[PDB]
Amino acid sequence: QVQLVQSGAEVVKPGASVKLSCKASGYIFTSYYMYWVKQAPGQGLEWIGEINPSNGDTNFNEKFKSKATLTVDKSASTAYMELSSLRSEDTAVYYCTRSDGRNDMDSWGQGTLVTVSSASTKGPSVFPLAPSSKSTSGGTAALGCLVKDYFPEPVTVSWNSGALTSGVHTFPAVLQSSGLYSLSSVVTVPSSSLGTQTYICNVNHKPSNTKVDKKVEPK
Amino acid sequence: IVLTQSPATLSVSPGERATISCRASQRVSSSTYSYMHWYQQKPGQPPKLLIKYASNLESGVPARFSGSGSGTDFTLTISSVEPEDFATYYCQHSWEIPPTFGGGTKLEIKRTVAAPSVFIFPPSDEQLKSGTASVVCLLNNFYPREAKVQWKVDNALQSGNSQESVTEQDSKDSTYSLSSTLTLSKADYEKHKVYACEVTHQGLSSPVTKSFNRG
Repeated sequence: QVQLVQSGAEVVKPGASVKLSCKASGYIFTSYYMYWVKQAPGQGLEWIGEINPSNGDTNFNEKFKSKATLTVDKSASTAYMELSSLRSEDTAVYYCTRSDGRNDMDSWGQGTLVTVSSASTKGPSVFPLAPSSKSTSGGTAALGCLVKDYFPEPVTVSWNSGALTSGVHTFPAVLQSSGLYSLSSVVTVPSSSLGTQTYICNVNHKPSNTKVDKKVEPK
Repeated sequence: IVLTQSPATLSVSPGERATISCRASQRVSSSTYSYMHWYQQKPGQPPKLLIKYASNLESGVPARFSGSGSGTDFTLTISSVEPEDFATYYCQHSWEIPPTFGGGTKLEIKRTVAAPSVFIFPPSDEQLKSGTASVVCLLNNFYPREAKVQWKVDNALQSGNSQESVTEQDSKDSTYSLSSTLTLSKADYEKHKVYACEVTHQGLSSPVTKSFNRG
């Protein structure tokens, strides 16, 4: 019932600031401290700081005391973190997380990937990888979606609005020579199914407010 | 306070016991509780609290997880490792401000050898209208990770216009999958007939070729 809902991934220019939000529901917001945690891509977790939403008191990992400002809006059940004067080392996933009694971190937001870059946001093109006689194996068929030419990370992909998850592989992005990213998401299904079942890939790229649904049909 | 986790990576066979350790630079125990907590982070997900106060399992967490220790030295044990346990595990103290995290231990699962199933996808007509052709070769559900993919166009070995990506180990069966994408101009695509992906993996006794003929 505790949910923490963070703002979407975004690109921020070098030297600019960003305000991140974390909306809480399913508990009495003022009853628990709110922590913020940084995870640089491919790295570990680092604590940034905490806020007591009742009295606004804060404490910071010294590394972030000049970087991060924490506020709360009590009425709105929302915690905010503002990050100042961004540099490359600030590219990371930032999490909010509720603390149980200022000890453990028991509920986590989904993370906000902040990419610090002077390059422009670009939404992807989505192309079907259609099942054919060349994508069969042992009575199974593979199909997918190619998600090409986006920036920054991340893209997320679901299938049939989250109802199809078994055998899905959504690959890590690759960096193209252009500096844009590409990824594919694939699934394996029964070959016998291809005339009767419907397969739709749901692609999201929050930095560009891109959502695409693509029905993948046999060629 | 500095937390030192060891080992950095732990590889276990399915069903074997896994033990990872976290050493605090000073005591984080009172008479009644120890202020060390353990998190599991599965790929693409936020960390999840598994064990609080050294040994108390969080609600919903399976019984094969346990934790122990006091003072400076703490351990997380999985009695029988299952595929879903593939994750990075982090310790964190709450003795004082600031809380700090260990560096993490990556748990890897040494399952049985599995050859890839190979599939190939021509470019979509939708993509071809745009002037580019991507050809995708999928190597699905194999183990271990080492694999070689080579592209041949009209039997000529390609260099320099393909990119590969590999997944992390799968949470249900511990395999990898790999994609190799060959990118060509539409004009170049349309100048050739046979597109083939040739796959080498230790689960196969000879390379496997999957191909199609344009048109």
